[PDB]
Amino acid sequence: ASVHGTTYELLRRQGIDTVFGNPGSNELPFLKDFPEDFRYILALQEACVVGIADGYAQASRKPAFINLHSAAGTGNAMGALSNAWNSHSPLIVTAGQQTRAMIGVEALLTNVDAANLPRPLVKWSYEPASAAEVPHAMSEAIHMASMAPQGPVYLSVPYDDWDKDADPQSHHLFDRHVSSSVRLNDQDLDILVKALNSASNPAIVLGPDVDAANANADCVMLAERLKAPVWVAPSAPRCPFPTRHPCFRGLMPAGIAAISQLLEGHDVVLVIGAPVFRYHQYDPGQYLKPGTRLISVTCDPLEAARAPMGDAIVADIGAMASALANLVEESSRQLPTAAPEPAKVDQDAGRLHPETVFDTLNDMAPENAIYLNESTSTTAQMWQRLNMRNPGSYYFCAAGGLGFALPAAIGVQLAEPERQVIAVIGDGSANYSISALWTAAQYNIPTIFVIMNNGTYGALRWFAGVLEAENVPGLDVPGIDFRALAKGYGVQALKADNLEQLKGSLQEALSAKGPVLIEVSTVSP
Amino acid sequence: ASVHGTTYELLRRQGIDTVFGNPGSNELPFLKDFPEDFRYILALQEACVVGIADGYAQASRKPAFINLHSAAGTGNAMGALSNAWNSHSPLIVTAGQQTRAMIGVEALLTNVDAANLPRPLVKWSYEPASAAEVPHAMSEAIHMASMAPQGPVYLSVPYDDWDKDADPQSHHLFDRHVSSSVRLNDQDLDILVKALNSASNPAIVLGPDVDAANANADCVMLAERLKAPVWVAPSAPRCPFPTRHPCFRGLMPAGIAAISQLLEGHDVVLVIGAPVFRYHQYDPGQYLKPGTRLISVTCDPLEAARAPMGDAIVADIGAMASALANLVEESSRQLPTAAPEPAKVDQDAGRLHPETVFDTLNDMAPENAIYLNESTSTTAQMWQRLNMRNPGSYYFCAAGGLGFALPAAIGVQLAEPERQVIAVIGDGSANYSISALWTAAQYNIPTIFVIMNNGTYGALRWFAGVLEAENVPGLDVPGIDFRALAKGYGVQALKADNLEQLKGSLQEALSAKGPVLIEVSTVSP
Amino acid sequence: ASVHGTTYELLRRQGIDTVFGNPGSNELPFLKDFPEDFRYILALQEACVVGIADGYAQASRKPAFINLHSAAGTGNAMGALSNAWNSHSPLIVTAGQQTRAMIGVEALLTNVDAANLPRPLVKWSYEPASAAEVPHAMSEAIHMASMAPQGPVYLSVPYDDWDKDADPQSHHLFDRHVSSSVRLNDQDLDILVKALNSASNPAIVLGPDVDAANANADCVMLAERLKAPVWVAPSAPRCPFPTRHPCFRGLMPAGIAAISQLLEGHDVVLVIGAPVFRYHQYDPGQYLKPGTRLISVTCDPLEAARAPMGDAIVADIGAMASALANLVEESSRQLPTAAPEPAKVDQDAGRLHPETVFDTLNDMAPENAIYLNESTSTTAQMWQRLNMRNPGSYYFCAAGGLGFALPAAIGVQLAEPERQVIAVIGDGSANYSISALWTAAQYNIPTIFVIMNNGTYGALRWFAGVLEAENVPGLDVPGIDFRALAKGYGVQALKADNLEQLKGSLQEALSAKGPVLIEVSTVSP
Ligand SMILES: Cc1ncc(C[n+]2csc(CCOP(=O)(O)OP(=O)(O)O)c2C)c(N)n1
Ligand SMILES: Cc1ncc(C[n+]2csc(CCOP(=O)(O)OP(=O)(O)O)c2C)c(N)n1
Ligand SMILES: Cc1ncc(C[n+]2csc(CCOP(=O)(O)OP(=O)(O)O)c2C)c(N)n1
Ligand SMILES: [Ca+2]
Ligand SMILES: [Ca+2]
Ligand SMILES: [Ca+2]
Ligand SMILES: [Ca+2]
Ligand SMILES: [Ca+2]
Ligand SMILES: [Ca+2]
Ligand SMILES: [Ca+2]
Ligand SMILES: [Cl-]
Ligand SMILES: [Cl-]
Ligand SMILES: [Cl-]
Ligand code: NA
Ligand code: NA
Ligand code: NA
Repeated sequence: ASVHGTTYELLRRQGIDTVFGNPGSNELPFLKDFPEDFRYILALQEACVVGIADGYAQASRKPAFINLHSAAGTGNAMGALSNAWNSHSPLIVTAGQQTRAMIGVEALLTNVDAANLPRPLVKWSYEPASAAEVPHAMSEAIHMASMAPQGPVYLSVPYDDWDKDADPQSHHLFDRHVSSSVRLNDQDLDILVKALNSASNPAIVLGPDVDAANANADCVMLAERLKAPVWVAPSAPRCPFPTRHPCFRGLMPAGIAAISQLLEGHDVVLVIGAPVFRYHQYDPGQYLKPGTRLISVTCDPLEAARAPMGDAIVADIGAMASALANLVEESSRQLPTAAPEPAKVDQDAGRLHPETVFDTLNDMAPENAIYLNESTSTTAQMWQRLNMRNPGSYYFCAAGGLGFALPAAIGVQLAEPERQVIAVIGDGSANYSISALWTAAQYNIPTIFVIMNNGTYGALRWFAGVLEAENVPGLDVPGIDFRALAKGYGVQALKADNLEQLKGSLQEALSAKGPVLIEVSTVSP
Repeated sequence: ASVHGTTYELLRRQGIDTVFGNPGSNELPFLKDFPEDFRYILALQEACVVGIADGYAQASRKPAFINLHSAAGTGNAMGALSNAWNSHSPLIVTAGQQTRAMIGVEALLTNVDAANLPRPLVKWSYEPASAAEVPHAMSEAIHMASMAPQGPVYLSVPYDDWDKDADPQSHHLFDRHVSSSVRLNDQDLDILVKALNSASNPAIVLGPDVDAANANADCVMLAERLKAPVWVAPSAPRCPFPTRHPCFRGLMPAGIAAISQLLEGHDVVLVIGAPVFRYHQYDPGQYLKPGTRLISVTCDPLEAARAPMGDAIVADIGAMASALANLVEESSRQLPTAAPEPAKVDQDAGRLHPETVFDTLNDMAPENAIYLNESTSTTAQMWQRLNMRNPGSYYFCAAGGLGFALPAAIGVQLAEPERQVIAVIGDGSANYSISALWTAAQYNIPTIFVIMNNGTYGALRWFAGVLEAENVPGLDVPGIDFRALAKGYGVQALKADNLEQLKGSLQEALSAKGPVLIEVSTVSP
Repeated sequence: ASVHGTTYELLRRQGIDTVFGNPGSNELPFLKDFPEDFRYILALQEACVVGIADGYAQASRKPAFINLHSAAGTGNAMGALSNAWNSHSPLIVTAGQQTRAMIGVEALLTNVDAANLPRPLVKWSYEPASAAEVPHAMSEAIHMASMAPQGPVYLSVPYDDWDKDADPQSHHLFDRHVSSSVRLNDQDLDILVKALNSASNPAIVLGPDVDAANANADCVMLAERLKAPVWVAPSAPRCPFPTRHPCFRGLMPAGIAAISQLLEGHDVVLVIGAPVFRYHQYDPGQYLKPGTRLISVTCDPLEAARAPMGDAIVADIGAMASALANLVEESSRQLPTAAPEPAKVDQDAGRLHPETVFDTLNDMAPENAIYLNESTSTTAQMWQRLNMRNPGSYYFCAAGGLGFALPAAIGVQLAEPERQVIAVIGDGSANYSISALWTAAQYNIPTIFVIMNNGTYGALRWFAGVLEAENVPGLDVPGIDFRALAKGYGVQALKADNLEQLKGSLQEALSAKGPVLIEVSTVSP
């Protein structure tokens, strides 16, 4: 067998059937004779290729396979890899290299020092020392991306390798199963359960790896048994809990002092599936107040090591959430009462307040909608105003890197064809990966893109205002016609300058058979 | 003085007055109180920011300064850095880091292991160990980018550093001058000159560092004295010689065997300012034929070390070209005769042959036009059909990384406001950095963008056809309306479906007062 | 031809005829059929292998070739590589890798991520992508080590490559000549010469690259014409000037404030072949005083970029020293007067003062002796008390890394068989690379090793005393019998407990036909 044949067999035997790509000449010997059982999803720039694969992997809860062109294609994807690293996304990134005979002389399209290029944003990065090694290297890449803590990996392959003979012992790779589905040993788990049962005022904090594990329902059971309030850890890349459940208390502020103040009076704080903590603004103070102790359950040794406080347990989030949910006592305390609905903000017949937009989306969207957020000045409002009952209902760029939501929303919609995806994206953010719209049009992936157009980088302006920073350049982005950009890439486009038009545009988008972009005129910040 | 004040003084004292950027929160303390004598050029995505800075640096022959946001912004620029590395572009890339107090915990927007992120595509990469060190680190970055062989460098700065007190000894940095303007010692230069004077049939090969050095006119004198034919080294990022001078022989094919065959019968081949050689296709054979020896003059030790044949001298291209041009004898051989004009290809009243497009551009464009090429299947035609008399008249992505020409054409036009820039870009290539159009519109930088629309990745299809590679996915890019994309970003747009319309569109574009995009319907390959 | 045959031919054609090594199984296919015209120098640990090669390369002024075993052997050499980096030593370090078929599975003796292992202490680090590429990679390694600024490089080779067929085009590598023998262009050199001619009170500072270039005699002519005092730059790895010439002023103190004070009143300070500056102690103050400006000539862009003050020129030290020495005017100022001889320190009939040891070495050693220093608390005394008239007469660990002088002294003695090498090494320093003594015994390389035994890490104790640092552990090294260690490795050994015995021991050592170790009882600090 050829390296090509053997590698596609390994991929299908390991459950991979889709290649997200932007092709090039070093990759043609891989992509030729493309197997009939595989599908190729083209995007026009590599940040888009990786963003689409990333949303697809996060929503499908399985690895996604990517093929890019040498150094320049890999390099165009590195901002996307920064997000994938922080969201633990299992991405197998492959890139074609020059023929082995011309690497030394550095022919055009040589990826120099290739394994170093994507570092430090990958778990594993490698170029094989021979063609026959390629299937083994691919196997090692698949398992490195898929084992906890999941994350992106990188494999560089010289283009002449694909047609060479494969090692006949490569078949032992095809059906390997690798498990990291582990939980704390019985004795120490009994100790943890006793600490939770004994707490007078426990609190629970959940992060993105809960939603990645589909541990959401077990976390609901855990919170109900402990009669405990539940927050989402700051800078949240995913939504790990039903946002109108009585225990839910919302998104934590991303500040040291704000979080210790929030947790004051809670004797035991159980954090599951989050870093401790993804702070953002510098809000110095106590990490925890006297009387509070913290216990973190994380799938990632790096998270356990870097936490500035608390104990930690490194284990699988699905297995730990299920064990805790089923082992803890039912507390005799009263169940927390649900937060009230957010108030309607005053809205005239002109430009839309973001609050109005979220309230209208919540009123009209199906109950199993999936949202993506890249509208950076409106995140708090979004979290308060969208009832997200189900797992897999929210995605936000995990490293704060813009250019994620537009392509990711297409990958999520591909992963979840029966759940309407609605991406809410600022006018600034929309540009970073604008060309991803073309992939939605070409494959008829019916994502709805809601562009919040306020003319400025609003979160940055707000932050400049707080700093009393004067004379900062580059904060305004006037003069972009998003309906024309959508037309440019073949996507139906609508505009909403007021609430009447927003309602009508949403009704039309929701009944459409393809992707739709709605440009919404929102109030200046 | 503050680190902020001291660093802007160092920048202006070292000739830097423009910041190319896409801003973020880690950068606000740098960008605040932005000095009145500086200008900020915003672009909407970081590949565009760096591409614009890169064209500006290459055309101005001086370093360009860039400011990006942490890891995600740096990562979005890494494909652009792959080109900048291969073109020796002097780029000072700065990125903001989290406040020093939250780096350890990996707060959101921490650039982890920051100096490793852009490697291996930078000459130098660093994050200072203290705020007071920032001006010294910036000084070291400026000189590392600017010394031969020039190239991109990277500096990561924690956002809290800018407001701290600067080291009072930082003033010694402000006026430092560093020279790499060197040439081979007299004795060995005399030996080289004697070898050239003695050659029976010399040939000259010139690469991009000739145009970077503005050594073009000296190379003309050298070729006239030696009565030698002149080729441009393969995969050419720049044009180093007047393309209708009698000695000119065109772009070399990027193949080992093709080049040795081309050079057969030439006893001494003098290569100046090029790698030996930037081959592309794998065309195995002899590196040189018997009877040919090669001498390379390069500014880059890495080029001298990796050449598979020939002697080499590592020195400044400007100084060596001037010395050789002035020291060699006038040969009694006959001057080479000019190549004939290329023939007119048959053209009907329908879609345009690329040859027709280049002939029409050559007929109408000013004699001091500057061209950029990212129309990958038409490069040979372009080189044959455009008379480029002057230095600085051609740019092509030096690493083959698409997404260069559209933003670079804006930077070149900014650098050369009295030379009309015309970027010829394929419909595939146009998407990678499409949002750069907005910067042309906003700052009214009057670049003309000619989009060659044939609906496909034509160079890849052609290469697949040569490989007899069947069933390759992802080669077609139908359904893009480039006039709508131009409208989206505020750029006047025209379409040319036939020659009459191409002529009219060019006449209108050439008389326009702002940027213009022309979508040209070209023949399918 | 085989890769083995082709690679040894490339080595001999490039002037390499000696392999310094400690062998292993990954290297056996390289070392088998070892050519009759080559010689192999074994050392018992890899810090010793590299130290011996390093002294040999520095003294011979040509590259040295090293062969080590995989990761563990490379790793044992990395302290030695830290020194080689700072001394610009041209070392070609090769290490054997596992067979290509077992790299992926990480068999025992796989060098994982091999090219990253020696970074950041090498100029170039690589593992070839195929066996046929090995000769080209070796060629690129040879030129990278040998081009200015010279330095160590690293090549990892899978053991199965050596027996494979070589590329038939590899012969073009054999005779390549690469020159970096360059100097500043005429116009700017004329400007520099005029600045020197015009100076009222110039000073000259010389570093190790002067001695590496054998530019010492040209620097003498330059100093005589300018009638200028000459200092050696701080932390000196080599001696660049005759130490009893009338212009000589000694080793500069390694402190910022001390150096600006020393240079006060000098209007132009010309630094040649040194970093600006290799400070050591933290002695904050002005980098230069008002009235002093600095001009650095360096072969190393990194040195020019990082200097905190002055102008710089990046060029070959040999070519620049020769041009300056021959172009400057003879000043009418009076020639500097020679420093007086150092005084005799009072010495009783007991333990030796280091001053007594150096005075006695100076009295008895031949005028063309070569000294090495790794007696860290006595460096100033050594520089004052040894008349070193000739180039290549002094070596000190360029990164301050102990374990250099003992092996390096053996390599220097191998390079200079007619100059008596005398290594003066502290009792602490002697242990780091003690096993190197065996190589001197086995090959009868007649180095003399003078062990200064004061029982303590004296420089560290002194520094602790200055810091008023109490209760520092680990400063004493009692209970080492260096005559027994010398006997252990086959080297004749002598002891000197007083001056009578020191004189007798030196007389015996100087007349010996093999290596000799003298253990000298020196005064406690
Ligand atoms: C790749 C990248 N570049 C720059 C930034 C810095 N940044 C954070 S928020 C923001 C503005 C986003 O503007 P927009 O999408 O319009 O939303 P708004 O803040 O107006 O709600 C920017 C530029 C970033 N996070 N990522
Ligand atoms: C960043 C990047 N991604 C992918 C490629 C691979 N590639 C080389 S040429 C090419 C097609 C360019 O198509 P187009 O601009 O339409 O020009 P044409 O070949 O049709 O003349 C592609 C995708 C590349 N060189 N750079
Ligand atoms: C490899 C290495 N380890 C540790 C040190 C730290 N160090 C510098 S000087 C010194 C002591 C040297 O003692 P010795 O050789 O006896 O000379 P003395 O200071 O007594 O003159 C030490 C341990 C070093 N420079 N290099
Ligand atoms: Ca409602
Ligand atoms: Ca906005
Ligand atoms: Ca990297
Ligand atoms: Ca014409
Ligand atoms: Ca095309
Ligand atoms: Ca004496
Ligand atoms: Ca000692
Ligand atoms: Cl157990
Ligand atoms: Cl000279
Ligand atoms: Cl000159
Ligand atoms: Na190479
Ligand atoms: Na950390
Ligand atoms: Na492996």
